[PDB]
Amino acid sequence: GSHSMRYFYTAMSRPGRGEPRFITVGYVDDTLFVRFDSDATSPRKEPRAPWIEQEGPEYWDRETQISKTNTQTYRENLRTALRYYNQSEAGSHIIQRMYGCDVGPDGRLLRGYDQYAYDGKDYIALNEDLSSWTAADTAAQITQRKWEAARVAEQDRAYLEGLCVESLRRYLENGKETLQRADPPKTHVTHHPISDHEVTLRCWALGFYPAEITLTWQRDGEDQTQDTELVETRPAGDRTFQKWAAVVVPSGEEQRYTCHVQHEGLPKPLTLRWEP
Amino acid sequence: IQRTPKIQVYSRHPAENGKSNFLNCYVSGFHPSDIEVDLLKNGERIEKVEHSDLSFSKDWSFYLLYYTEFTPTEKDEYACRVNHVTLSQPKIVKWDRDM
Amino acid sequence: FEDLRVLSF
Repeated sequence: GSHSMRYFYTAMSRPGRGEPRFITVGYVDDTLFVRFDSDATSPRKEPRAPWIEQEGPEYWDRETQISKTNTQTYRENLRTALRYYNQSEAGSHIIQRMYGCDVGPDGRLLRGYDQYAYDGKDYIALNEDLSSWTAADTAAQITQRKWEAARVAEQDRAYLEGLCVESLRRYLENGKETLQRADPPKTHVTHHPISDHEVTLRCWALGFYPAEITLTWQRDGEDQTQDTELVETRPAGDRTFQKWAAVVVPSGEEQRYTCHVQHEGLPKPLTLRWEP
Repeated sequence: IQRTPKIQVYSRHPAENGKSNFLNCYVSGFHPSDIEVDLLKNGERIEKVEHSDLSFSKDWSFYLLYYTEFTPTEKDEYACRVNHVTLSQPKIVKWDRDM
Repeated sequence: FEDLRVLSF
């Protein structure tokens, strides 16, 4: 199927509690594979998946150096953002970055990203064209002009079309037995009366990977979107995910309802019912 | 602008009384990132609870998984207690094996 | 592999 690689940075100032903390986490799809934390005794990029462990010492040195330099750069970025927003030195602030690439089944680039946020709001983002920027406001326009003069977008485009795609191809192969294995959801429908004349039908999906799934209820074949209670997809802690969808139905009419499940791990989409 | 956490409390596998499992508390959709999460057994804090590496979603909001190994029973009550800058007091969500 | 290029805000 299709895959993503993403790096996520968080830089968080903490006046009175030391210098700003810098963290990087790297993912392939929903699998964490590397982490860096400036608060560690020996700050370094650490492997978090067995398929990256096989990377040699030259990989860890290069990756650690990028993150050590980023710790210093992002502390500067936090001071610049404070100045651009006329803020005092007393409060805690956060810069986030998410960058990386999506590829299709043929390994080719679908799209790239390089997005930044300040205090949970958009700051600046590379457009999908990989050649221009969207600055959220007049503060971020200053960074935009600096990055336009330094031809940052051209450098991002080269990385996103090149090393991003190539390292995702390498990682997907080295980790093919996990990264390229879609685990289908294990499903069941529960029944709970809510009154003498209505019941809850809850359709469960457990043990699936990746997180992407569609769970819907139908009445005679019609979608019940506005009357379905959904929970956000949640991690089980063993790499897999969980989700449920529930509908309130008249007692004695349970057989009119079908739960529909779509997931990459299934040979065919499922159509389920409550089994009394 | 700040976002209050969503909270879900649940088990790794469907609960079976007497069988070893994991008790999870998933906190998500919150901003800023500082958060306090406790797992409770009959109202008391469970010691040595572990958590995932802080991460964030497409909309910039943060998420974490707190977890511990446990053996459910018919009588033992489990819950999660969460505190965050958006909450005036800690929020307790009880574990329901059907949720 | 991360991008090694860096320039501040």
